[PDB]
Amino acid sequence: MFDYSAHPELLKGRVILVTGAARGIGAAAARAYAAHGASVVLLGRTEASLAEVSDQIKSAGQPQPLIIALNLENATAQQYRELAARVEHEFGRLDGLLHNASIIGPRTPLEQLPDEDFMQVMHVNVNATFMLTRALLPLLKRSEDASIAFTSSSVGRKGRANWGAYGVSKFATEGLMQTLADELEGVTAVRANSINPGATRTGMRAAYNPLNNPAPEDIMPVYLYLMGPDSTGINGQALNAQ
Amino acid sequence: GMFDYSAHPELLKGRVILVTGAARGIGAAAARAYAAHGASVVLLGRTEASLAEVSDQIKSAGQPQPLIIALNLENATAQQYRELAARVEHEFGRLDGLLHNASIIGPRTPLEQLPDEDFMQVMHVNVNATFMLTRALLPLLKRSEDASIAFTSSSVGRKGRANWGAYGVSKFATEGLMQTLADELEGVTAVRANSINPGATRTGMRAQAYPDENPLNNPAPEDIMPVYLYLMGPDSTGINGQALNAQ
Ligand SMILES: [Cl-]
Ligand code: NA
Ligand code: NA
Ligand code: NA
Ligand code: NA
Repeated sequence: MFDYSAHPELLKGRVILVTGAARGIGAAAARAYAAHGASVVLLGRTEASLAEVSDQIKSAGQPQPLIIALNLENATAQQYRELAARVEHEFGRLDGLLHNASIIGPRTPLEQLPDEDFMQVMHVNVNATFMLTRALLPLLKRSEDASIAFTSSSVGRKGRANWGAYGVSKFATEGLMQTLADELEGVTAVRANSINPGATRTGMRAAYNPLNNPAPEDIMPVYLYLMGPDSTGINGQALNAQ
Repeated sequence: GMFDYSAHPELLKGRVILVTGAARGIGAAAARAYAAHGASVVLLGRTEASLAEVSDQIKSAGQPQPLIIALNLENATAQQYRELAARVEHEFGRLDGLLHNASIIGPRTPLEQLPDEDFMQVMHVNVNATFMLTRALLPLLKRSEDASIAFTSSSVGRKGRANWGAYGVSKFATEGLMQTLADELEGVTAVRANSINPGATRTGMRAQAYPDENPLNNPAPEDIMPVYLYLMGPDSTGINGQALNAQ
């Protein structure tokens, strides 16, 4: 487990956007970020899907998170632009971006993976991720201390049979993070890094018993770390949660 | 250093090898080298006129008439890839080698300024098309006694660098694709999959990527062929999943 304990006000005055916030790891990140003082912006397919996590953040005592609905599989460049303008309109600032959303697609050998499935996984996991980062980079580059975290996987770092487009999309994600990190270095106050969450007790991981994995809630040290002031200067890193 | 392999003039006798982006540069050099080492070559490129020179060169060296296939990577669908495979199957009944050489660079701007559609088109051409072509040809490659797929990569597909736009990203995906497929092919087929970083060459694509570099600094693509020949011939049987360098 990554070793870091966050102060209850670690992220105060910071605005952080989380994609895939409805369930699983994204949901735990939205909650933990809100619990540590950050104003959180939640991305998901429908308001309905973000209602429970939002009710949780509100029950805990934080103001209604900003909810933005987007179909990552469909969303156009213009939609990401409109999303960024919403964050600008509300906050004038973005300090954090957690790229958590992605789909696995079929787990079949490449020879059997339909072309349309390969394309859709690449679009959701890579294209949408790029378009979202591009739209938000002006806002992040205004911040005094901003952080971008991409989610990867062991199969994004060493290719394994029957992971279809998922492993390939996670390689692409690492290459995107490394490219971005090299552009940000020194000349901006933005950092870019990847997080391998490892095995978690989520619907998504239950892929690959389940009792052997921690709750996503419990893999939050590295997530809190990258979004707060203690990771200033840490850039271009592929890190592990566990 | 230059990959250490010398290829005997009949090294590739008995082999049918498809080369993408065959019209010029590294693709043309590989097509010419494979034919010169005894292979039957299938030339893939955008237009007949673009492929005439390389086809003519191969015929004249006496090697003889290669198969020419036209395809538009930005908009070819499974129908086009299926028909390509059917043509290869009709003529040869198999494929012994597949050199994925075609790719595009896109803009080399910072990511912040990289237009969305340019990013997606680079990803489509360099990755989606490479996958669909691979998938259409795998059954043919599997009919070979000893088959080899080589993906083209780049130093920036292995360690990311500023202002490579979608190009570095696409080559990271390429290495991912190669590794995944190698793991699926290993021990249960006679097909290997590896990647090649060609390094710097004296081509129009290198000049596009480095607008201020003088091409005189770079070797001719025909001089970087040792790894290209190695991977396609029997001396590389059992080499699978590896990220190799031409230079
Ligand atoms: Cl050229
Ligand atoms: Na929810
Ligand atoms: Na199709
Ligand atoms: Na383009
Ligand atoms: Na196909």
